[PDB]
Amino acid sequence: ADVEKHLELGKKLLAAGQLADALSQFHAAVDGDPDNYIAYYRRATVFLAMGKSKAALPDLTKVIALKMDFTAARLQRGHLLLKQGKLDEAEDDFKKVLKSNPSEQEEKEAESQLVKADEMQRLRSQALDAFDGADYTAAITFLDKILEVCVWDAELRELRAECFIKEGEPRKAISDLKAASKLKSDNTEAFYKISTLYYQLGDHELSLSEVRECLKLDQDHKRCFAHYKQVKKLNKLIESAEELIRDGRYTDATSKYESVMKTEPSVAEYTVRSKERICHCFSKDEKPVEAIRICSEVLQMEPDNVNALKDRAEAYLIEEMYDEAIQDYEAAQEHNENDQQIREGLEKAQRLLKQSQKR
Repeated sequence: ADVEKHLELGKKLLAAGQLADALSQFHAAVDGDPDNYIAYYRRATVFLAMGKSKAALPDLTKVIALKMDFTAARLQRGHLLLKQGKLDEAEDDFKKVLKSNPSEQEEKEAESQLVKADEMQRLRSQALDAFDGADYTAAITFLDKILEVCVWDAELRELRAECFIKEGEPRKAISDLKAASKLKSDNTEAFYKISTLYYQLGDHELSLSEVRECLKLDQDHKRCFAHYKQVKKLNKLIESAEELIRDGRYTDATSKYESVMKTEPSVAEYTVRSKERICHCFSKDEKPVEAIRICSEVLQMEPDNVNALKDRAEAYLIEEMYDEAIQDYEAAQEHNENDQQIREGLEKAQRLLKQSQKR
């Protein structure tokens, strides 16, 4: 009777669009009578209207537990399961809807959802099959299709991410893993994986804070911890080096980047990036011979590295090799038409050249 009054009010409030207030009434009704099946149903239609399926599901399955013939609630759960990619359980729900005297509308909705589930069910086999056969591009194709419908399927999301890492597309993989993490709570393994991918990418900082998220969920995570110790060190070293170059302490910065390559010799990006900064160090410390040797090395690997070009240029000028200095500025300027810093140096190199040419 208090329950009934709460139920009635909630219906009015729901009809009027006052969702939170409707929710409150249906909560009160459920609390007033924990066995009443419609109370849980009413509350679930409110969560559904808000679009909070995480909250709706337990109430939907409660209703079904209490009232197995309650076709409307089972139809709704079937929808959520299909979206979650729980294909077997979805089909099971839709199929049982068909056999519990559905209204005409419910019958059409369930038949429509059984056609689609069966498509997904077929596509899932093709996706898993292509993956087991190490055909990662075929797999993505199928997963693309599946994930359009099964949008809250965390594991197929992660499987597509695996495809992307294998396909040499780590940034795409990070993105799928991030999306997946928003759908699942147990995220430790995904956070670990993204932190790793950042690491291999050279993004030491994001790698570090990403591994911190892992340790925040589980402090004892052995793999996450072992990697934390590695990035933490590798990251402090780079932070120290950049701090040293800020204060003009070039030989200590060189020394610092030397140990940066020591502590991570496998991942190419850390030597290449370290060499670039060392190239910068020798240049700014006005030590031209060494500057041109290693700025050249960097440039062997990265012919378009603007910083290396500018720094080698600056080193050529000490050596009074004006022709080589301008040629390096021109290469840098080629893709950086508007960069004021390149212009200044090129025009400087040209003034110095003229000076020497005066008679």
